[PDB]
Amino acid sequence: ETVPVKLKPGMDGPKVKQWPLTEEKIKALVEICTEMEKEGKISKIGPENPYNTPVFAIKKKDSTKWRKLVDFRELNKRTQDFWEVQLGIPHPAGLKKNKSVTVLDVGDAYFSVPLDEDFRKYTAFTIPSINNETPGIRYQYNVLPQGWKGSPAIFQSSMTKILEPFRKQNPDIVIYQYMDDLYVGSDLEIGQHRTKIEELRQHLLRWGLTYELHPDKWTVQPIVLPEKDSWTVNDIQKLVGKLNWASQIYPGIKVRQLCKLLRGTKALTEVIPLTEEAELELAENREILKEPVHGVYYDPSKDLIAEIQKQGQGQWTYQIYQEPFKNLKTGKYARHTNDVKQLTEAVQKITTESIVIWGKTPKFKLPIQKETWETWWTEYWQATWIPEWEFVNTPPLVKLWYQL
Amino acid sequence: PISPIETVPVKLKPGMDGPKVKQWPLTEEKIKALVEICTEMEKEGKISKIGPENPYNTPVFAIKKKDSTKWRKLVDFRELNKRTQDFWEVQLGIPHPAGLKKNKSVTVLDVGDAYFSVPLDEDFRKYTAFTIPSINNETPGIRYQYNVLPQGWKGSPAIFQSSMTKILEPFRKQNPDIVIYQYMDDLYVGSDLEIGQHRTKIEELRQHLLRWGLTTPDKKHQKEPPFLWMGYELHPDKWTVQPIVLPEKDSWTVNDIQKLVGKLNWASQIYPGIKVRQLCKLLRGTKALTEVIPLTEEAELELAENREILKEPVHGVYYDPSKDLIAEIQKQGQGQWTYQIYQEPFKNLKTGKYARMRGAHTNDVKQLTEAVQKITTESIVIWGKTPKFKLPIQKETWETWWTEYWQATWIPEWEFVNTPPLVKLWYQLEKEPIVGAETFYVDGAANRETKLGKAGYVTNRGRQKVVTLTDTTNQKTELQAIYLALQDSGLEVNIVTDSQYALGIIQAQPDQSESELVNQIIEQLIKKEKVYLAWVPAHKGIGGNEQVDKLV
Ligand SMILES: Cc1cc(/C=C/C#N)cc(C)c1Nc1ccnc(Nc2ccc(C#N)cc2)n1
Repeated sequence: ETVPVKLKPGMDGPKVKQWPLTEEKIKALVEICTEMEKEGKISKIGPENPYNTPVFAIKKKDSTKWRKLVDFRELNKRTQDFWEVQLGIPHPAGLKKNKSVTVLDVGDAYFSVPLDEDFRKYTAFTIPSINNETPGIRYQYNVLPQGWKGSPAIFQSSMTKILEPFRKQNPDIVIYQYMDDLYVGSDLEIGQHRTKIEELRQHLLRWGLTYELHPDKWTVQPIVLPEKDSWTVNDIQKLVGKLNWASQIYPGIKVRQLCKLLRGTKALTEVIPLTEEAELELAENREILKEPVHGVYYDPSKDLIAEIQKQGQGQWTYQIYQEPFKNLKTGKYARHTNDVKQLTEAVQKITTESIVIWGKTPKFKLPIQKETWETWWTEYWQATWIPEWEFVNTPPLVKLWYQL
Repeated sequence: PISPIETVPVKLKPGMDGPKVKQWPLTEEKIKALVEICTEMEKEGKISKIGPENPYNTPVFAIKKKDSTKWRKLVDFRELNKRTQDFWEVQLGIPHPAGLKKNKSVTVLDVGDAYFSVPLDEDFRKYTAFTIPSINNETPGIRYQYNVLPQGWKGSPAIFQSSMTKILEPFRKQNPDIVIYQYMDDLYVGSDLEIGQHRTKIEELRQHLLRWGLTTPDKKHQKEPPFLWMGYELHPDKWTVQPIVLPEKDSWTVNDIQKLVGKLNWASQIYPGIKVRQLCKLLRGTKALTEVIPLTEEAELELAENREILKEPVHGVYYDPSKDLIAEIQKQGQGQWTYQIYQEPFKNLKTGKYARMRGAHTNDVKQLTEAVQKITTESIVIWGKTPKFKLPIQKETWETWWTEYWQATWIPEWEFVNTPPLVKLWYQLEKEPIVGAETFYVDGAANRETKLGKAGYVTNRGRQKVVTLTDTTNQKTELQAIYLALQDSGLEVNIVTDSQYALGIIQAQPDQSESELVNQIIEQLIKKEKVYLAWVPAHKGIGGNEQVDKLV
C-alpha cells in the first residue's frame, strides 16, 4: 500500500545540480545503483523529469563498504508541511536525561514500502560522468528513499507496530525515531544496556535490520575566567571585554568595580594590584557563567542555529541558539587529522546532540571558505542526514570570549 | 526515416492547455512555398493533415533562405513552449579536451534531419497543429500536426539527445573501448584501432544506426581530423585552442579591447603566463562600446608580452589515467596567479590563470589557497581526481599562517617549489603586549550628519595628538587613528583600540587592500619590528579609552 504524498502548496520539485564526484565515488555509485535497480528500488528515467537532487558516496565508519547517500535537503524543505504537521514523530523530553543512548540505523526498512507513484518523479537524481564525456545516468525512487523526511513519516504506522512488544516488555526504555535512525536510551548499567539492544535488534531482524551516547556526561562549557597570580592592565582589559560581552547574555553580570583599575593611560604591561571589591565582583560572575542562561528557552517554532569557532591546536568551541546570544547550549570538541576533518566531525557531533535534545537539526554557521568546505566535507561525512549550513568569517573577538 | 524508438511522454505545464494563436495572413508566394514544403514533409511522416476539430494552432512563416533562392519553413513555438513542461537540462557541463584520453583514429558522423527523425508523443501531437493560410485568407487553411520533433519546440533537444543515448546504449555496451561523443546532432567516434579495424566498427555503428532510423555520412565523405569544436582544435594525440589572431590597430575601441581580453582569456587554457590585468584596467569605468581607449604603458607592455607568448604554437597533451596529475602555481603579478597541469614535465594537459580577489583585503597566502581550491575543483571535474601540487611557499610559512588563522582550511598533498616570487607573510603581530614599548590608546570618530571626523591618541608617556578629517566615516577614523599611532611611534609599539572593525582587518595580517589608508597602515607595519594590537570595549569607560575619547 502507498500513502498519498504531496509537496507544499506553491513550490515545485527540487532542481539541484549534481556536484562533481570522483572516479572512486562514481564507480561506487554505479554498482550500488544497478543493484538497487535490478531489485526495483529505483528505476531509470527519461528527460521528461526535470527534477534533481545531489547524490554521493561515503564509507560509513571504519567500514570498507561504500554507501549511497542522497542530499534531500531541498525536497525535505519542499514537502515540509507533510513530514511535520500532519503525521510527525513526537520528541521524548527524557531521552536527553538518559544514562546511555544507542543510535542504530533502520534506514533499510524504508526500502520495502512502495512510494506514492505520483510523487516518485520528485526523487530524481543523477550519476555524473567524469569530464561530462557521457550523459549521466538518471534514476527515480520507487520505494521510500533514505534521507527523505517522508519515509519515517510514512513508516510511523509500521514502526510502532514493530516495537510494540519490546516497548511493553521494557516500559522504562526510550525509543525515538529521527529520519533513518532509531535512538534507544536507558539508565541500565552499560552491560545490561547493550544486552537490551541485541534483544531489540532481534525484533528488528524479523522485519529486516542487521554507537553509544552518554547524554548525562554532557555538561556546558562555561565562559571561563582566567585565574591569575598577578594582573597586567592588558590582562584586565582582556577580562573586562570578556565580562562585557557576557552581560549581553547572563543577567546579573557586573563590571564596574573591575574596570575600576583601568584608570588613565597606563602601559599595557603594567602590573596593577587587585582590590577586594573587584576580587569579589570577579568571583560573582564566575558562578553566573557556571549556570544556565536565565531567561532562555527553546522555541519549537524556530530554527536552531549553531556556530563554531576555530581555537587552534585541535580545539573547537560552539554554541547553539535561536536568537543570538541567548544560548541554549555551549560546548567544546577536540582532536590522520586535518582542519576540515575536525569541523566535519564537530558538525556531526553537534548535530547528534542537537537531535537528541530537541528532535531538530541546527543550521550551521561554518567558519570556513564555502568552496573549501564543498570540495572536502563529503570525505569525512559518515552521517545519513545533512544539516543546513552557511559560511561565515568569525569575528575575532567572539573566538576568544569563548576560548577555554 | 522516423526512428522506431519508443516515445517520451510529454505534458503541458499543470495549469494550461495548448496554444490557440490566429495565423497572420501571408503573401501569395510564401503561401506557395509552405505548401510545397509540407507536401514534401507529409510524405515522409514528419507531419499529418488534420480535421479542424483540433482547436489548437501555432503561427507559421517562411523566410527566403539565402541569396540561394530556396525557401525555408519557420514555425513559432513561442506559445506552445511557454505552456510546455520543463525538461531535464540537455547536457549542462562540457568536456574539456585536457580530460580526453589519447586515441589512435577518430571519425565524425553527422545525423541527418535528427529532429524530424525522432517521433513525438501521441497525446501531445495535437498541440503542434499549425495552419497554412488560404490566398488573401478567404477560405480555410490546410492544417497539419507534427509527428516528429519540431525544430524550435521546447523539448526537442532533450528528447532527441535522450533517444540517441537510448539507441547508442547497445553499441557502447558491446564496445566499451571505442568512444562516442554526442554533441547535438553530431557523433564523433574514437578508437585505438588501425584505419581498417576502425572503418570496420564504424561501418557497423552506421548499420546499427540505420536499423534505428538514423542515416549517416557515407564512409566516403567528408571529414578527417583535425576537428574544430567548441573553440578547440583536436588531433588524435594533442589538442589546442583554435587559431587566435590578435589585431594590429593604432586605435582601440572598448569593443576591440573586450574581444581581445576574451581571446586572451580563451588562449590562457594552454598558453602559459597570459596576463590581462593591464588590458582590463582600461575597461573599468563607464564608456560606450565605440569610444576609443588609449593604451597605458603597462597595458601596451602587456599586449607586448602576450603577443610573443602567442607567436609560436602550443598544444596540450591528453590524459593517461594511470599517472598522477601535477599542478604548479606561480605568482605572476599582484593578485595574479598562473598555473600549469601536467603528467610528464613539462608537457601540459592544460594551463590556467586566477586573479579573483575575495574581499577588500587579503594576503598572498589566502589567495594562493583560493587558487588551490579553484584548481582542485577543476581537477575533479576534468579528471575525477585531485592533483599533486607544487607551490612557491615554504611548509613553515603556510604552517604558520594556518594554525594562527581563525578560518578552518586544508590543501591536498603538496610540496615546495622554488619559483619566484615566493609567498611570504610580510609582518606578524606580537602575541602578548610588549614591555617597554609606548602604549597608544588610539581612537577615531565621525559625526554621521556632518561626516566630519577627529582621529587621535594618548600614550602612557603623556603624548597626545588629534587631527581632523573631512567626509569620512566612523570606519575610516578608526583606521586613521591606528595609522596615526604607527607613524609617530617607534619600532616597538602597543596599540589599544575600541574598533573591532579595525582590529579584524589588521589581525587578518593583510598585505594588499583596495583601501589606500589600509595599504599604508600596511607599509608601516612592515617597517615596525614589534607591534601589539589590543581591543577594548568602547564607551564602557576604560583606562585610556575614555581619556582619548575626550580628545575626539
Ligand atoms: C568529448 C569528445 C569530444 C570530441 C570532439 C570531436 C571534435 N571535433 C570527440 C570525442 C570522441 C569525445 N569523446 C571522448 C571521450 C574520451 N576520450 C576522447 N579522446 C579524443 C577525442 C578526439 C580526438 C581528436 N581529434 C582525440 C582524442 N574523446
